[PDB]
Amino acid sequence: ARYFRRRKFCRFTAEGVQEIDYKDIATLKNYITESGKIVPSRITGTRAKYQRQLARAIKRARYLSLLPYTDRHQ
Amino acid sequence: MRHYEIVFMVHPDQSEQVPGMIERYTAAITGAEGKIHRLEDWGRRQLAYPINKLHKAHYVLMNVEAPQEVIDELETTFRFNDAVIRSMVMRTKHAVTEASPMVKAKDERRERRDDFANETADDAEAGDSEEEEEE
Amino acid sequence: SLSTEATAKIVSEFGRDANDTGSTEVQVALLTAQINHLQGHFAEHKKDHHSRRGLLRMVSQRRKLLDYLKRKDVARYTRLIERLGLRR
Amino acid sequence: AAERCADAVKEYGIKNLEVMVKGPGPGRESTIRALNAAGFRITNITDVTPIPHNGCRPPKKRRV
Amino acid sequence: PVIKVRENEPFDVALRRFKRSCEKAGVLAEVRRREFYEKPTTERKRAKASAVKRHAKKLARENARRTRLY
RNA sequence: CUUGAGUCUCGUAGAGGGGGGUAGAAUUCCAGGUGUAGCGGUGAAAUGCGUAGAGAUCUGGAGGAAUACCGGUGGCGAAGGCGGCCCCCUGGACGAAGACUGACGCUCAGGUGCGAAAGCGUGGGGAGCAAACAGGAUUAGAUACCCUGGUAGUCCACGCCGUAAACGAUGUCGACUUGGAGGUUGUGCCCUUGAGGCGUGGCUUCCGGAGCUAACGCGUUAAGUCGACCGCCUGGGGAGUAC
Repeated sequence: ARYFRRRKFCRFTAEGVQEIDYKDIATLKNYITESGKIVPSRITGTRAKYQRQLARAIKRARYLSLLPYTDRHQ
Repeated sequence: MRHYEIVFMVHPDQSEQVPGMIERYTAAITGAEGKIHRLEDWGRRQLAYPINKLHKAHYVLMNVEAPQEVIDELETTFRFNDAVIRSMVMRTKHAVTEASPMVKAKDERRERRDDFANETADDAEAGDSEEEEEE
Repeated sequence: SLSTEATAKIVSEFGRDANDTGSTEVQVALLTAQINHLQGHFAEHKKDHHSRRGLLRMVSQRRKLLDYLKRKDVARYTRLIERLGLRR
Repeated sequence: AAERCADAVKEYGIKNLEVMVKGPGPGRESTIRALNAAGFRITNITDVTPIPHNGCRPPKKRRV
Repeated sequence: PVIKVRENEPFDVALRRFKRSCEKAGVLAEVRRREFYEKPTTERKRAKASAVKRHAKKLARENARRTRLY
């Protein structure tokens, strides 16, 4: 019609722009295997821009010791 | 100016000190005419992996606005200092920082992730301040 | 590129009171202030070749707009060169 | 190999085990199967295999 | 792997290929060769070829329908 | 005069460049604990390492290169080229609207400039790999393949000849000429209500039509229709050599 403008949330797996980055830990861990490493864009369905941006946020997090760098001994 | 998302964490046994470190830096930033967008302390946390023989550390998020010289001046202190275990500074020129989008990230932590525990009160208590009341 | 608040100052002084953007004197003054800023950068950064390419684009470009200006108003061109300190 | 080894530790009165698995060879899972059939209880079959994060250059073997 | 987080007792149905994060089948690409630095242009940029194989199958259903292959 | 070309504010994506720091996994080495006879290697083997306690295994330190997964037909780049993370300096492109100058354009002999690579000088560095070199094997030889070691080198800093299958084997810029299916990034409109519908620019990739090409094949990113300017070719060998 005219200016109601996107109430719904269901689309792409990334309809909101994920504007919390490396601080929402539970959002990150959805994209991390049990062996502690990032999964690919084809499996998660994240749009490619967001996916490159999520990878950066995961690496940021790993160096901050929020996320397992690897599962080694953990 | 420029906006800096500073995260740093401090080794447990000197952590009991830490509002005194924050009180030193925040006056060092605002005395250089910066502004503190926010100080959220994240508390004591259990590391993802040990960092040089240590299993837990206490995490502090400062969001500074400041000129380039000032962040540089903080890093030289952080470098020569036993107390900091590891430190990170992110970004530079986003005005998105000013409107404080981690006001929510602090609240989201409080509602579910961060809860009552003994270690994060131990870290708070050094700076205990009674300089308010009218005379 | 040059600082936004400095840029406001450059346009103000080498443009007319209409505050042009495109006028030839103003473009040459903007390039010049950027060449002088960059000339401080390539003191320390001797081996930066990919940014040096952009330098040679600014210098070449200025050189062309100077040709243009001298084909038009020779009074304005002789004035501009000395007010911005160009050559010897 | 596993059953022979199982004899050597009988002198230590061991009954329960955890096992670390290490490398790309064959025998990798088949050795575990021999340990459980030795009468040992196995707690985790933790594969540990050591993986460079890109790291040092491999030899280039089988060459042309 | 057999997997160490499934639940800890020996249950022998678990097929190790149908239980691998990554191990073997790419992971030891880094042993007994260095994949010569842009050898991958001819090893790995046969992505077009395997995307073609999927296109070919997706075509081949349709040509069999109009030709009546049975 | 303003469509060309240039210019301003607001924004966006990216391994574009340079300088500094920093983190984990791993090969190695030294140190120490446990522990016993092979370990390592291949087609099989031997040289090697091992009963002076190896290999494996636990701890701690040292060092140097690379920087898993993410990574994709992906992306950026004048090209060669560039993938951890963090900051500092900085280049270029693209958009959306407004405005501004007014042909400032295109091409380029000579010319100056910019290198993958190995090579190269002087200084540092040396963990892995590894020409030369050695030893073992196969062979009728076997200066080779394969295996055990290993030097220069690769790595940094600064300087030198500028080579390449330096490529799309396709010179630049510009106009024009049916589409489909996909990547990717800005962006106008939608109860934005089906990882959905309509609108517009940027690059990018597989397919194919008219046409062209000897043919393969190209095909709106041309090898189609043309414009401008530059390079270059004139049978094979000899020769990209001699002087």
